[PDB]
Amino acid sequence: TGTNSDSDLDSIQDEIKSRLDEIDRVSGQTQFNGVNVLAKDGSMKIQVGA
Amino acid sequence: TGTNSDSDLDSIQDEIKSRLDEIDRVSGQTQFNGVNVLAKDGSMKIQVGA
Repeated sequence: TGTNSDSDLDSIQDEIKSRLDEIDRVSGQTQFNGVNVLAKDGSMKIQVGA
Repeated sequence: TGTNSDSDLDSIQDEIKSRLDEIDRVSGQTQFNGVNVLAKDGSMKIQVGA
């Protein structure tokens, strides 16, 4: 919306930056049993047939 | 507005001085569990992860 002032648009920008940093952090930090899941493009393989 | 007399400016100055002193007070004081939160410019660090 074009009605808000830039002084208040800056706060929305800071909130957006904070949420983007959270996206980065949760993408980089979460790992299951010593192996990451969102930091690589590799494919897992689950032996299910003996 | 300039309609106020100097005597009234003295009273309003006393009031704003008291307000500023209270601001300094609440600034220096108001710790949380032994550690102050508004007297030091550093960054507090908290971890979430194993």
